[PDB]
Amino acid sequence: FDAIKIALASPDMIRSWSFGEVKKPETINYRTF
Amino acid sequence: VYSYTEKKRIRKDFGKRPQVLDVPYLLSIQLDSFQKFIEQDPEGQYGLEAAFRSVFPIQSYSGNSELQYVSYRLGEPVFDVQECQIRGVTYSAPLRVKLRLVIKEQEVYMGEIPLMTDNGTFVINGTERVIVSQLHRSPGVFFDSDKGKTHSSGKVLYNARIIPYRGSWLDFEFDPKDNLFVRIDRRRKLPATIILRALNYTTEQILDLFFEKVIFEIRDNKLQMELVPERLRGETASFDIEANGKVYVEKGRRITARHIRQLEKDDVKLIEVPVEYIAGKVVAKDYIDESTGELICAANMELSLDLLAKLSQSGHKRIETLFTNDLDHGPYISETLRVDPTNDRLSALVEIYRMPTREAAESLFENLFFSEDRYDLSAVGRMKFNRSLLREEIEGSGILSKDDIIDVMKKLIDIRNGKGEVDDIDHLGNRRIRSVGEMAENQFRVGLVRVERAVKERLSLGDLDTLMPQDMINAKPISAAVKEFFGSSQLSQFMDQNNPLSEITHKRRISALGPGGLTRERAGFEVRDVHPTHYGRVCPIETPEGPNIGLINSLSVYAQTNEYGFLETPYRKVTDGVVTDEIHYLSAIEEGNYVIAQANSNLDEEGHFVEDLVTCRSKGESSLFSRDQVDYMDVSTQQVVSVGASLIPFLEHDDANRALMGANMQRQAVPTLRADKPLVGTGMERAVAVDSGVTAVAKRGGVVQYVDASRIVIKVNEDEMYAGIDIYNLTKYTRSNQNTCINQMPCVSLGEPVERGDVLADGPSTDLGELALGQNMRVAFMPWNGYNFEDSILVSERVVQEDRFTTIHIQELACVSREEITADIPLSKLDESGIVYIGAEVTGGDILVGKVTPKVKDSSLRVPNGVSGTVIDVQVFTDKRALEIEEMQLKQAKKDLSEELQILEAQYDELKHEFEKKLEAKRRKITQGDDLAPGVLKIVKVYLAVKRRIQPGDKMAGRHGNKGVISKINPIEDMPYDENGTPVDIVLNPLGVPSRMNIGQILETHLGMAAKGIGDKINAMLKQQQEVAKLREFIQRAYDLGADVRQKVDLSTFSDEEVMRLAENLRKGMPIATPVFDGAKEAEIKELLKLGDLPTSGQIRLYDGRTGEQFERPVTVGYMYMLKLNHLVDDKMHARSTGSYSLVTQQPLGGKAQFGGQRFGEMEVWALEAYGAAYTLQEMLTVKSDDVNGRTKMYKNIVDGNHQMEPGMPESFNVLLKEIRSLGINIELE
Amino acid sequence: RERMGHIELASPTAHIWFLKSLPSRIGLLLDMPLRDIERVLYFESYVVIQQILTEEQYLDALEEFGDEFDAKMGAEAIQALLKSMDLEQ
Amino acid sequence: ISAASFQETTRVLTEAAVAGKRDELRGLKENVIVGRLIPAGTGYAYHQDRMRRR
Amino acid sequence: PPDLRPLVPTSDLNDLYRRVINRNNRLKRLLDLAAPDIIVRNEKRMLQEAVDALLDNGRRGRAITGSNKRPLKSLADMIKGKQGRFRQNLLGKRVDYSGRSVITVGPYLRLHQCGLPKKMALELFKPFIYGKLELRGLATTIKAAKKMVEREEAVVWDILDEVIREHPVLLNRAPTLHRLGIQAFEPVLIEGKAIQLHPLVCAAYNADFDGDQMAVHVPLTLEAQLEARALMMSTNNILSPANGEPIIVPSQDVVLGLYYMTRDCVNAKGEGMVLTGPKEAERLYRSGLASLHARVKVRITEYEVAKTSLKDTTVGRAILWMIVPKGLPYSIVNQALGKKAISKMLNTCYRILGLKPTVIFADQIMYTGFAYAARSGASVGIDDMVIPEKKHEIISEAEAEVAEIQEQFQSGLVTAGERYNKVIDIWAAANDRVSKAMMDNLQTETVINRDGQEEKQVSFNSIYMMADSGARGSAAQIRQLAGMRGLMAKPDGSIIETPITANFREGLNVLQYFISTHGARKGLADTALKTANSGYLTRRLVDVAQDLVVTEDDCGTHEGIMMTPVIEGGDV
DNA sequence: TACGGAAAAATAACACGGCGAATAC
DNA sequence: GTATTCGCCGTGAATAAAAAGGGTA
RNA sequence: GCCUUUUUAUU
Ligand SMILES: [Mg+2]
Repeated sequence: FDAIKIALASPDMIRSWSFGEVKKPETINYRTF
Repeated sequence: VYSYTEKKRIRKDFGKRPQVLDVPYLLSIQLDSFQKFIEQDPEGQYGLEAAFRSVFPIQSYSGNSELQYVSYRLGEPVFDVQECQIRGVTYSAPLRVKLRLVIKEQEVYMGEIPLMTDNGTFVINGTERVIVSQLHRSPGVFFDSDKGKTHSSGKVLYNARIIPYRGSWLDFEFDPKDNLFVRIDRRRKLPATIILRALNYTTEQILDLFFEKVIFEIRDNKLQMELVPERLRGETASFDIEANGKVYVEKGRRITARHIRQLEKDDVKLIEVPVEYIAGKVVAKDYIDESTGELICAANMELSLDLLAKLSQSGHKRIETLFTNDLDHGPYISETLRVDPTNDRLSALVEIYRMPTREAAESLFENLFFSEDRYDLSAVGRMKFNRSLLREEIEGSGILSKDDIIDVMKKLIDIRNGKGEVDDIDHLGNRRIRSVGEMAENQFRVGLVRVERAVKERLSLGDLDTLMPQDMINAKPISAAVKEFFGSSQLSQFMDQNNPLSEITHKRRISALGPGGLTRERAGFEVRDVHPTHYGRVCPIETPEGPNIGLINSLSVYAQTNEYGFLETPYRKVTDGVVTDEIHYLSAIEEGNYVIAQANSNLDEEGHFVEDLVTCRSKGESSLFSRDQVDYMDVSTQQVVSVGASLIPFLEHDDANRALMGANMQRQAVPTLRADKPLVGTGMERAVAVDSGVTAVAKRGGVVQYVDASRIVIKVNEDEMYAGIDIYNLTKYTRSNQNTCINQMPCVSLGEPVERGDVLADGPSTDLGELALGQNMRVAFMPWNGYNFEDSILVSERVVQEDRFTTIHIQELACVSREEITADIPLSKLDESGIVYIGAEVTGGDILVGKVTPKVKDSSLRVPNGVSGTVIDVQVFTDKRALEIEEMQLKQAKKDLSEELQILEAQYDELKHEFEKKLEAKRRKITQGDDLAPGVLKIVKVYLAVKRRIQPGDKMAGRHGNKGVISKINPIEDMPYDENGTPVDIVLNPLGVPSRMNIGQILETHLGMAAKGIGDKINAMLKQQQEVAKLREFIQRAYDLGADVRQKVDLSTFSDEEVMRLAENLRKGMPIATPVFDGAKEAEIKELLKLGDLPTSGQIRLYDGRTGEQFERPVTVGYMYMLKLNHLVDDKMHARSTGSYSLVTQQPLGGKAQFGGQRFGEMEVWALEAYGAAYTLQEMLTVKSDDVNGRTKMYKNIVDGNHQMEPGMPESFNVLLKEIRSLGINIELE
Repeated sequence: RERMGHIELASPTAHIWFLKSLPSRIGLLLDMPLRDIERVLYFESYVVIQQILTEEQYLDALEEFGDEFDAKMGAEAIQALLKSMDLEQ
Repeated sequence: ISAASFQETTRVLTEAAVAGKRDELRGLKENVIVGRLIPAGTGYAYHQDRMRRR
Repeated sequence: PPDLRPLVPTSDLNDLYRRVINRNNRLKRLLDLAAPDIIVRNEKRMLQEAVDALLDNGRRGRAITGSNKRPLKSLADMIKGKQGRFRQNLLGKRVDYSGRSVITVGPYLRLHQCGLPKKMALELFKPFIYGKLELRGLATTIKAAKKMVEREEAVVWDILDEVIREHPVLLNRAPTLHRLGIQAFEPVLIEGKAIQLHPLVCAAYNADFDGDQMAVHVPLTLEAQLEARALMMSTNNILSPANGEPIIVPSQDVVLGLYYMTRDCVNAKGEGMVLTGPKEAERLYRSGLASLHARVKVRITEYEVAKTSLKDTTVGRAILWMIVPKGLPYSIVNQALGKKAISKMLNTCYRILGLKPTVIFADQIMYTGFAYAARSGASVGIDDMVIPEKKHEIISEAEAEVAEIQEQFQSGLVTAGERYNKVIDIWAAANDRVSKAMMDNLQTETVINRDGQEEKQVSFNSIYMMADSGARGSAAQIRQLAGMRGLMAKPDGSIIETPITANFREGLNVLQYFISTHGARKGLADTALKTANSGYLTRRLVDVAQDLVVTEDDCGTHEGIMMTPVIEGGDV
């Protein structure tokens, strides 16, 4: 790379970075890891 | 006249002036502050009863049920002191309170407080940690000022701070606009009208209370003003003031002070005044017309020609207004009345609510200052509230009353105009001490109001059918509020207990850090410096320089904590120029008023001063006063020094720049396995060991029957007994807090009688009651072929041979088994149980405790490299290793109780059966389930020790601050050697004395050369086996030198076998005590050098080691006291090539336990790019840490033999790339 | 370590870095200072889709100018106002 | 990148997102954070050949 | 990503992420059941506050705190400040193949060398051992090569000395507020786990051997090892980047060994004898028949070509001529050779002789200045300096001079401000009178009969040898040592009226040591607090000037500034 | 097995420049 | 329109060791 | 396998 461009995050650019959608507030299970 | 433990190693005091008062209890700010906290006193001033009587009785809102309180009781703890230091259980007895349910009593237990041992510390989680005192801001009125260029902008500023014990801070700050603004909790500043209008005060009631009132009278002219005799001081007017045809004040000219006294004899209450002088003033009074009732003028408005014409049609002859002046009465209060938006009472409370209804705004200000639960002032908080305002009494209510706000505003105008002085925060009277029992009173009261809000909600749904007090109060917030303060908090400091000097100085440590005090990194510059009011109370020497200097400072030897909290030191009262035997504790406020003379003054047999003009101080600065004008005198020469600074000899000869560095390193000396006494010390050295709890101090005196290193018994005498004998279990080779050994060796022989104040067994780094922080080596202040470019130390091989500085470090390797104890991995150090046995010589990198996971993979722990040594004991508690301690403590209980009962035998069946049931009572307290962390079944702790051998890299220094490390292990043949043959043990750089005024380390070296030379002659007279009477005359002649020694011992009182055993401790050298400012002079050491075979000169000629030639310049050899520090090279060396990386970012770890990845830092990137090291800086932050795809390709390249670096994408920047991409900011690479 | 995730919020949310900065990026676009641009965000005031009206002025606005203009609160009204204004205009 | 490491990362990153500010890989604090060759050493000769390539 | 906020057997960020998704899921639960307007405006505000607390902390209505009263770390708290990525994880990345231990003197090793420990450098060069084992064929794998290192047999150390024979190793102090904080070295294997940092670069590090524990680093690849030898080596770091004076200055001990040699004494052993050359003075002194300082005539051979003259040169200065290179002149050697004098001696060797005879010359200064300091015997003691007889009369006069000034204030002759400036006037004049009376008792005090008249010559006290040389003591530091320390300052800034009348040799008083700490603890609180300001000034100065790189050879502009030295003072 | 966030906390309360916002003249 | 004070906000060195704490019923 | 606070300590 030769340059780094910084701008505002588009609603389509944020979904382009993410491969999936998270719906659960709990991080992991309480019983097992 | 001397004790039994002092006859073996009697030490000569070199003090010219005798100490008329002995040293008090060093832990008086810790024990006696906490001793009043435990017992149930009837008064509620000091102790836990102040916390109970303030909360109780708990009365619910319309619940018609009250919770009455009568008494509280502390039972015995479930474990002793020795069990909590290895297990992890908090040393805390159950605290039970009797609570009465009235419109039914039970001694209900709510929470546990950590009890204080004889050492003065607490055991929370198996470690010895003690809360420390606080040099915070005292509750009361504080007048501050910031002159110069700090927030001045060309004008002086005066801010008045009223701070409580707890609640909301109240501040009254000025401005460059000259308007008093009130500040609450450092928020947006409000005008000073609405803070006075909230006290049910009208507009006219503010001006007459803060200003003077002048009377006016209407006549045939326009208006007349009554002259006030207290208003002409500093009054410049362009017109002339006349009175009945007599001209007193000239028009357009500044009058002198002659017209003030001339006007006082002819007081006239009426003069003539023009109409333009009154128009510049304010009226400050509302008036109501009699015809229609309309307001003529508003409140606080300036007069004019039209407003003065309305006074004739109104009909009032008397006009009540003020007088403006620039030096007498500041008009800044009247100018604030045009700044505030509102002037009503109800509309001012809603501004405090914004600081918006009417009921919530009224109840907020009543709960801010007028209520006793939120705002509170104790007897010390009202003492400073009354002393700063010059009130009559000192006792008062905790709330801010209606008359207390107007009294601080009168004093604010006095310090503005110059009538009153401004206070300072560095004054010791302005620094209250939140001690051990004072902070435990408040933090238990934090839990007492967390359960007060719990019962205010539970009593609403209660049926009140004679409810039990157990389910009313809950045990969770009362116990956790004490454990959060005594555990993870700013005041619960990690007490370092490698040597007993650090055990005592941590008790006498005054740390301003905390929730009530200011922190270290954000402190101002003025609080770090020492004020001249630190004389006798707080030492200026013991401050841990670095990030926190000035906030943490040690308390002095004779300083005591008052019941209020202010610091006092005892002074000798001088009556008619004669000092008396009694003492008087005076605080820092009474120090400035009294004329207290200095201790360093020659006194006669009666008590008079030999000089007409003696040195003295009044406000702390140096001055000169007579012997009759002084009021008090310092009781001893150890006033301004602490217990850590007093052990440094010749502190008058030592620099204050280096003694600040000297006593900080003295609080971290490691205990040597052989304790050699200081050859040059202080009389305080005998007092640190007898006051420390880690050194075994006998409670009852008498002869001994069985002296062992495990335990010592003492046959109690007929007068000391009340029966039986006492036992003292000595802690042998236990783990301290800093991974350092603690062992208690005995010092008395068999059949040796001791008194109550004597020592039966010296602690770690102690011998025969004298604190031995290090060892006296033959220090030669000379360079030797290098190795002394700086203040580092060149040491002998003799020091390595005879173990003169090798210490023991006992490290803890805990094993969390969430996980079987069996060591079935998919050795010789195990006893077929998975646990290492006692005494195995382990090596760094083997298995220690086997712990496999149920799946079978091995995920157990191992010993790190560099700490290879033997194991002291493996404490297994909650399977074959667990029952070994359970039978060892059973045999220890069968050795403690069987020895107790067999003494009183030489009826009998009842006295034998009562110890059998006490054995099973001690058995039940051991085999029971220990309280551990939830989730595990048992935890095993390995007390792994390692003999830290002296080597190049160990930090060693004296008590004066000769900071350095060991250069190399220089052999005994290479060191310089005197004419008698003995080589030096330490070769030291003599180039510190040009840098700092460190001649006191040479006064110790010259006195150590004299003390060893006398001890060499005693060793010479013992090898030749001379007479006992001729040996007595040499010791009697040796203890008689000096001008006027305060001991004046007599060897004729010592027995023939007593003086023969005296020379055994005198064989290694002569113990010599010298005070810090009443020390030996330059002529007294040269006179002491005339006694020995060595000459009078401090430097003597000697040959070189590797050369064999005599020096043309003689060097100063001697037995200077040196001590090994805690910073050792075995623990402060960490090397990592590859290891485990961090999980947040792909980077190495910190600490030697985490394999030791060295952090570069932002300061070292700029030093690397300064030379132009582009290929090295690109390696230093990518190949080492960031390039995960690169550091494995590099690790396959170095083992191949090719030193080639590839350019890669750093993943540490990809850590940064995801952090910005996790926000709403787009960032990409091109 | 490289793959990320996203959440679909029921209401739009204003960015706190662009809000509390000096100067405010949201405040300079809507030509408002810091004090009133946070009152509509934390649901104390309302803006139209400009002028700032409080909660007690919203009950009279629907019966007087309710058919001419529509007002909302929160960052949904901020996003609708930034969708209404143009960069070149 | 060089301005966000000094101070005001909550402010100067908002100043650069609303304004573009695509830096041309010049500066020493930037090349340290992005992790490549420094243009103030022998990497200046690498940067001299990099301008010859571009 | 989940590796960016990893769970551990509970973090400070994943619990903050639970505050946002709980608010995000509750707003999805309000849309399907047609929630009223009152409850959806409060739920959207706490949803907006959850994102306001996630992306930032400290800029909101109230900063969110944890359960243990600490402020919770947001996404902004882990990107800014010292705990952010920019300072802790992008500028402060931890470094593998790099250790840290205390530093030592190490006088036997050369300037380009230092001392690395045996078990420490084996743990730092652990893949370098594995590379040489697979090259020769002792262990041609990676598993059994780890067993050969951890067994510590005899064949591991012979492999190790080949790797560290000429490998550059970066010695690095943990505070580097200077360019010379990172210097490379070519270490040798020693015992003891401490590094032997060179004494000639000890003044360049600005860090004495006071037990300071500091880092160490190595370059792995060959393009980074040449950066350490050509730029970061201690051999070509003679001159400081700040000034024209060299940063390699003899500070305490090697200059003390040079100062005892370069001295002149009458009635010495072997006074007034001829010597064939400078090398014969080593024969003259090691046999012990002649002293180190004796007025003799030695033959020397000076270069720029060789000239020879018989000038007045003592025995100790004749040891220096075998140490200096050929082209170094004699006129810089003939003085007393103090620390301020030999700063130009190292500078003139860099100027006309070159760097190649400078490294051998600087190492042989350190070899001669250390070995002859053992033969010197320059020490500190109560018999070395002496309280002058004029000091007890000056203090008795100054205590009698403040008696009549105090009596004039009681009668009303002077004011409060005129009296306060007069006491400091008569004490600083007494402090300067006792400074010169103590100086002559250290300059021309001890005399020896040189077979005739008693002549006045320079005293051989070891305190004055450390004072005239300027090595570790200045003119004011020995003033505080043997004489009174003078006027001490108050914590606010004013001066104590009555200064310390006594001195450190016979000890101070209780109040005299207490007012001595009013400038000593104040100056140490000044030292420990300005390093937090100068450390912040170090970051503020580099971060604005890091963009400025030299890029052109010649531009062609004649614009510039006018240069004028300091003229406003009295002396230049 | 649930919600994570609010109001009270009988909270903790610094200092030297700086940038923008809300007033007096 | 022009300052002007102030609320809040940027910063307050660097580096090694130990301790608890890691949500509350 | 860690991380963050707090305390002690070092330069
Ligand atoms: Mg140092």
